[PDB]
Amino acid sequence: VLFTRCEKARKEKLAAGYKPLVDYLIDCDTPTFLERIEAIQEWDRSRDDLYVWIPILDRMDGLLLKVAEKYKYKQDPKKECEVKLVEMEAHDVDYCLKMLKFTRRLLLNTENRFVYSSGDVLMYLLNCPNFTIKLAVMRILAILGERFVIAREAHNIFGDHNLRKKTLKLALSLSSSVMDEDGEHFSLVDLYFDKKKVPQKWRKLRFTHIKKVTMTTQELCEHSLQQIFDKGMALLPAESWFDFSIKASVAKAFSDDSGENIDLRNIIIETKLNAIAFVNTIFSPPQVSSKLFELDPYAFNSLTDLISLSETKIPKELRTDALFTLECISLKHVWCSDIIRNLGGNISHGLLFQILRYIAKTLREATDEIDEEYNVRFFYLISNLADVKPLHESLFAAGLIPTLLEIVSIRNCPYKRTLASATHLLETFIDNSETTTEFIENDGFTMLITSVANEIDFTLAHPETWQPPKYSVVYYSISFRELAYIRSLLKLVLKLLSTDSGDRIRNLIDSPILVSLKKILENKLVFGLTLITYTLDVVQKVINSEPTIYPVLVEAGLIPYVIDNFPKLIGPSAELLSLLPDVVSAICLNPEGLKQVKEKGLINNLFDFLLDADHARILTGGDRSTEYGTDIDELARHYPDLKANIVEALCNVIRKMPSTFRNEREFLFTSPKDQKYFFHRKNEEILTDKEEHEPAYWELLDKGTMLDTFTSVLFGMSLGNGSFSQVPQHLEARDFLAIIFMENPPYEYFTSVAISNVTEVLQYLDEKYEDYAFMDVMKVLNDQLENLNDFLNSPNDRSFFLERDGENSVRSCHSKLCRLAAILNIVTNVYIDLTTLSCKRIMQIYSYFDKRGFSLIKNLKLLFQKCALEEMYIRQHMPDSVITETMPLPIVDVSGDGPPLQIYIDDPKKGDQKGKITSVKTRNTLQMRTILYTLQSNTAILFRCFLRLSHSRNMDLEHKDLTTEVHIFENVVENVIEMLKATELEGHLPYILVLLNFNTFVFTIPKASPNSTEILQTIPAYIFYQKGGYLLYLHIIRDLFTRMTKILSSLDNINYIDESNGILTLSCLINALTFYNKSMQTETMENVQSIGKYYVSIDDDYNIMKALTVPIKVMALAMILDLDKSDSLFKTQSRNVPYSVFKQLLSMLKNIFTNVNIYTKELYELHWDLIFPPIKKISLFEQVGIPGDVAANYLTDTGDDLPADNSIGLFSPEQWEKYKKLIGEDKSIYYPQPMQAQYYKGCSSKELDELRDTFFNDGLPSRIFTVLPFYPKLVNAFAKTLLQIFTKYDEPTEVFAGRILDRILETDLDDPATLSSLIHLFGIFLNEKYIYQKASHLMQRFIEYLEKSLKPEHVNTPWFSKALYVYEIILAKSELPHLEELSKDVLLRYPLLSMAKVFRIPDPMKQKLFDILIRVSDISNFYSALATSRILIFYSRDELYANNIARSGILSRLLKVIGSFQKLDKINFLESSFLLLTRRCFETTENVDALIRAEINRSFTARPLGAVRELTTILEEKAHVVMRSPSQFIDVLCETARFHEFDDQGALVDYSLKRFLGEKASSTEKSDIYERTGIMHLLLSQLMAASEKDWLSEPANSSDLPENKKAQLDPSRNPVCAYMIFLLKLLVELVSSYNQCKFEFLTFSRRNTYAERPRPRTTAINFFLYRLLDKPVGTDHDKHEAKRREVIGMLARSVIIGFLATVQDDRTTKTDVKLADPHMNFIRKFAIEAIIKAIRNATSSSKLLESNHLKLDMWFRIITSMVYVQAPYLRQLLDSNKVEADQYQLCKLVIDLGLPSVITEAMASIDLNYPFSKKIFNVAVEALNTISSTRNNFSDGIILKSTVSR
Repeated sequence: VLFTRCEKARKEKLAAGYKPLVDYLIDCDTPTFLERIEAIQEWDRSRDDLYVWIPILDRMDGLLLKVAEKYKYKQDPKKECEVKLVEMEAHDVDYCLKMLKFTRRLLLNTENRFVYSSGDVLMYLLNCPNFTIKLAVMRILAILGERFVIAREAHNIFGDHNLRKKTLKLALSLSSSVMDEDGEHFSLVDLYFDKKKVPQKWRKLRFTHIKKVTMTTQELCEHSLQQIFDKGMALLPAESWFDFSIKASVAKAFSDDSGENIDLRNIIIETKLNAIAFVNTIFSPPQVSSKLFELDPYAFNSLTDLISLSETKIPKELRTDALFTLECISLKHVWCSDIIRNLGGNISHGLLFQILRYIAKTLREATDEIDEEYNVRFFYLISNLADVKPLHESLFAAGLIPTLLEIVSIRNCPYKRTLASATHLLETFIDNSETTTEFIENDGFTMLITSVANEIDFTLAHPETWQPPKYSVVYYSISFRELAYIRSLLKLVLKLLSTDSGDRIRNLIDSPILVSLKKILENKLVFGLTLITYTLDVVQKVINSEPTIYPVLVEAGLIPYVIDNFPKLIGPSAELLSLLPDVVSAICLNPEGLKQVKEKGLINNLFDFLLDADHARILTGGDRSTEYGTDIDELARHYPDLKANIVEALCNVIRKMPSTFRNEREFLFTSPKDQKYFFHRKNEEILTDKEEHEPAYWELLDKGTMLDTFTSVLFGMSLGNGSFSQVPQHLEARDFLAIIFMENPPYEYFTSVAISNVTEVLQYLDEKYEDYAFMDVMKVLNDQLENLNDFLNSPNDRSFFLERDGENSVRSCHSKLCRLAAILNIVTNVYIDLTTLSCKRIMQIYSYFDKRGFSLIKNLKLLFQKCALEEMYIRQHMPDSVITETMPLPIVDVSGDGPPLQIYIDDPKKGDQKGKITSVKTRNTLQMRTILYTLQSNTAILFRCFLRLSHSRNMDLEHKDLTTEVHIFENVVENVIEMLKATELEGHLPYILVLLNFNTFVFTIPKASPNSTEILQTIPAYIFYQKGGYLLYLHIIRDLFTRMTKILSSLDNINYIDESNGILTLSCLINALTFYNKSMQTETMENVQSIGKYYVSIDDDYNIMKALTVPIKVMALAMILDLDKSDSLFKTQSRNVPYSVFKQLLSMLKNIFTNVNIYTKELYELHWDLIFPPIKKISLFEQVGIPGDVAANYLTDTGDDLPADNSIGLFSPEQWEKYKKLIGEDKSIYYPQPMQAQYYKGCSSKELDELRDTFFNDGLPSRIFTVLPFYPKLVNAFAKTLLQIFTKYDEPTEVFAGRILDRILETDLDDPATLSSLIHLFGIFLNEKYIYQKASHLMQRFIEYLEKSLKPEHVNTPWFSKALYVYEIILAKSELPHLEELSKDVLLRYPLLSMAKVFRIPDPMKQKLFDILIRVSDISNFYSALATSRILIFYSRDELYANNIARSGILSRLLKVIGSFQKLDKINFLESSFLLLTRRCFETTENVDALIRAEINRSFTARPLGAVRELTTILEEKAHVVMRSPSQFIDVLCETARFHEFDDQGALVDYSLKRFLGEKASSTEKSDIYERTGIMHLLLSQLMAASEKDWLSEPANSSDLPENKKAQLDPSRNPVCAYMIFLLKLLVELVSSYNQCKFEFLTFSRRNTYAERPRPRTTAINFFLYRLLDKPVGTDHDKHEAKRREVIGMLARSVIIGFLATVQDDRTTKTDVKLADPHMNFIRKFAIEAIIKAIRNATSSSKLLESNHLKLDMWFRIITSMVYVQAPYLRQLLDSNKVEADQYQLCKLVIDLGLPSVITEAMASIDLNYPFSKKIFNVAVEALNTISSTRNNFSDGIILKSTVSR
């Protein structure tokens, strides 16, 4: 719970209210408590919350907590012993029943019972044989569950089985209405009716569980409770005893037929009633009726008939016991209508109002026959039963109101309670205007005034009694119950006030109180209080009901006086203080009330409580407050003139508001162990406690508390202005901002909660006038700082605060310090930012620059310096046993101001670990210590924000910034860096390192937006250039890498903060790395322009950033050489640099080359006043005396120069005296003078190039290679600077690679799994190809070993997984599109030379390891397989190489590896490669070589323009066919495109291919038949096993939509089908491409068979014609498989249709092809007929007819695609020429068959009584249309790829 200070504070305030009372209980013994248990009953007055009694609640708990263990009743809802039911001791039962019933009454007399501080024995004591304990607990528990649902459903015991199921079964413990052998039922109407048949067989019980038991008759007469359960568990399983006990109690009641039988009957009845109430609370008719109303629905009318006070006979025990249960169930709508109709809800006579009028009379007599409890209970029940409005009118038709008004006349009776309940029910039912005119005309609108007068007089009839609440505050003095009944009266009257008000107000303009209402005006203690709140409610309603009567009743004299006493009665009433404008504001304009308001000047009277936290708490500190802060603006609309009052009527008080504050408690406290604020050692004692670091007092204090609601209303009103339109004009905020310092403004300003309502309101001036102080605020702010600059100016050594502990030092200033810091952070956050943009604040800021400039920053430097040095210092004095939990800064809410991650204790993952123990040193300080860094570094982020501005701000601004802003930055950079300028390395380490971290963080424009780089301000960079501390760092780094030696677990992959001196070593260092990297990156930074451009009187002309890039780099090169002088790690070992840091170097190494194109002409200077145009000359002109204008005349006349002369026109000789004094003999030095490349001369390549050569002269770029092995693996990416050094050469690394080739066997397995790595980089030397052209000898000088490497079982080379690729480099060269390196020895005027020397990979070499190639098969890795495949595909070159690679077994490896896959990820690349493979793997010479050769006059010809298709425009565009088979391609080219336009004379000038060919059976019936090798016979069987292994399953997918985003979208999800799709695609593709693949399937069978002309083993073909494609399934079990089958219906069509193709190549013309070969022509028809039978199979067995359906469904689609030679995935590979005889020799072919009309009988073969049989043939009709239509002329992810596409 968000127990914000206010909430819990109110909770304690409750204690003061009644803790003094409960002291009675808290301060008494248990026996005394025991005596009081039943001596309390219920309040004489209203209910109360039990929070303050939470202690007494737990007292009762303990009193009755262990008693569960007293008889073991402490039960586990996991141990099935049920804590054996043994009788609880009567007095101990009473000890419990006392508190139970006392707890029962407490609940029933308490309100807001959600505290739950007296539980813990919940399921436990109820486990007792006696119903006394068991039923008392059952009742109180039903009530508890009701309150719990009343809380919309505090223990979470719902997991219990024992009690939960006990109650669930008690819902039908035995039965609701029951039935007996006699016609009677034991009807519910038999509450106490022993006047019916009473079966005696129920002396026993029988309980199966199949474990059946008995308690036979008269056996359950001596065995009682304990013995019953003993023999039960003897007969029963110990776990289950519930129904045994239920029926045993039933029998024990039965055991006799005496009062015990009736008594125990009532007891079990009430148990069941509590169970039913709770069940309906938790269960619903879906469950309730599901349990009973299939058992005994004799409930509704029964209950309607059971009980009635008219039936004043029922022993009220069960009557009431049901009542509340009955009531609870009746609350439901389902049951409401039930008993409503049972009563006959339109009677006025039945029990509906029979009892109503009976009780009405009972009230008139008041003969103590009035059970106030029962009375009020049904009152409120019917209040609840007002639920059903239609039945509300039904009752309105049941003589509703007048039947009720019989009671309204019953007064002067003692039953104020039931009288109050009657008023409440009356208020409840009132909904109708027809009910109004009923009541009004019933004469009910006379008993109103009747009771009015009666009780108004009665008020003074009993001043003697007047016994208000005793133990609670009583504003009034009259007896409680009376004026509570009156509260009900007033509520009813008010709610009636609004409706039908005009006529009735006229009726009772003088109700018997109207003129005597003044009774109430002053009868505060006589007529009660907060009833006057309800009089105000009347007034407001009147102020809206009939304001016209206001002046009329102003004449009554009551209204005018109210204004007279109005100032006095203004007080703490939220309602009033919420409804005040509703009552007052509007009347300000009503003439009568207008004058009445104007008199006395009521505005000031309104506020009065202005300085009263009571009222602030009253108004909720919000909402109502804020709401009111918006509402009371209504009078402002009425009377803006009063605003001056509402302005000053308060400012008299507001302006005093700062003056209000009083001194308050301490904030710092010394340790009650040594009286010290801070721990002085790592091993220091803990001032242990479970307190909270922050003492919450201010907000709790009236000033904070009041100001809460204050700001609430402030933000309500000031919103849109108001008095604030004049308060700034009246009051000055800064003058008023003493509220910002207050008196003791504590540490807990972090509790600055009203800020929004504070700052947001303040923004209105930010909207109106920041300049309404702003710089003034900050000036007085500084003033304060200087005032605080007392122990701010403290020792620079360490924490004197630690030393001075036990003293008032900070205590004195403490609160002010945090006050100030946090308030300023807030000010900055809200206002001070680059977002302001307003020129006015810009100029005011400039005015500040003028008056002080920057000196504040010095105080800031000192403060920050002292800031955490202490904690840093104390940290060593600070118990890490305490830091580990305390960890001041590493605490919740610490998220901003770029935390320069600090030295934490545990993993930062866990962070805050408070709450266990506290310490005064921790407590008062942790609240502070955490704060400090937050207070700071938000300073620094803003400081950096003070840099760019106009560069990006550039709204209306001025020149002032020209000199000052530069002056400011100078007054900034060194000013704070001085803090660290001196700090050396260590001891300073912990503090200064982090300081440096954030320092590097700053100096960078806070620019990331698109995650970009902070833009690394140019200005401060140059202001540090003049500082040159870069070079200081270049010195330090010497220590730093050497500081490795002073340093573990790992190098690169360790994080978090426990302890790492190594981390300490480079912690700060890391930033300098990135800094320097981007330090060279002006491209990543802005681009300032040149000082030479700015200043013409200079030598160093240069763009600032561009020049400064270099000199840092020349010094960096010097440093590089220095470090390498020792070799550092440059050619050394120990892999010290972290892999991460090593990689980092590369960036830090890339920059090495990074260079500005133009030569850099040295770096010059910095000056704030020597700005262009020089202000210095004019400055000295008026320093001698010449005014600016006359002084300017010179520079504007000359510019960028200095006169240094006397007796000029503007510099007249009388200026000689004031110039000679100014003459310093250095006037020429009044301009910047060049800076230098420290330790060097040229801030340019002047030395960097020479030293680069020196590396090359010194061969360093190779010494690195020696140190690569440690972290070289991915550095390949950084082989590009390398590339530039090689462009310059100056050293050969091709020589290095050759030496490695020599060394490449010195690899000597090179740490297997590191062989391939370092050698991958080595081959990456090759990837630096250029020279790769040559070295063929060296290249061969290694390929010789490559041959010798052999590894015939490369499985022995897992590192060869991708040394596959490192070879693949040698592969790419291998043939280098072989072309036999032939010299064309022809007429050419172009080189076309051998750029790369390859020695064309002598063929004998290839076959050798190619034998190994096939002789290695399995090695490792999925992508190694990808490679291997792709290599062999690029290969399979000679096409006899391809032949041999066929039947290579490794094919089988591929098959039963991949197809055996269960779940793979990205085989897609292999799948593309394998499409191309199959194009190559089945590279049928004729069907590829002769294929192209037929396509040649169509490849080059390709239907030319009619024919140029220039060589490079065609030949280089023949790449597809070129690589189809470069060998067979050239062969096909051997006869191609003779080509013309050759320059006659043995000269060639042309490339437009045109004229002639290159110079211009083989197959057989089995050509594409015997090529079949029986692969399918088991290939497709294992393929199906891969596929038919439930290719329909839902994958283990979520996707955020497991089967709707990816099932009807991408059915491939199921991994099983993820490759079945591939199977289909590839198989159909290879079919289409080559005839044999089409023939490859015909003989498939589960077994294996091979016959002449492969005699069709019908298994294959028939199955294809059958389920093979259909794969029928029950239904759309999964959208994955469902959409799968859907797309398959889309696909199988195209699949088979393409199967019907011929070659899908050169002969695609098919212009007049009207036959196939002898073994193909019938293949066209072939197995079809089984489908004709399949069609006929459907025709028979109408369910078989229904079975086929989908086949038929497809059949129409199938037949349409067939005849029309069309499909969804068709013609994307085909030609319209293909369908020239295909369509013909299909349509006319079937015409030859004459088959179609036969299937028409298939329709004739059905009945028209199927839902889709009508629908089914519609598609057929087209198929029917297909019949002659075609021959009538006779007599997305879809992949479609052509052949050349392959």
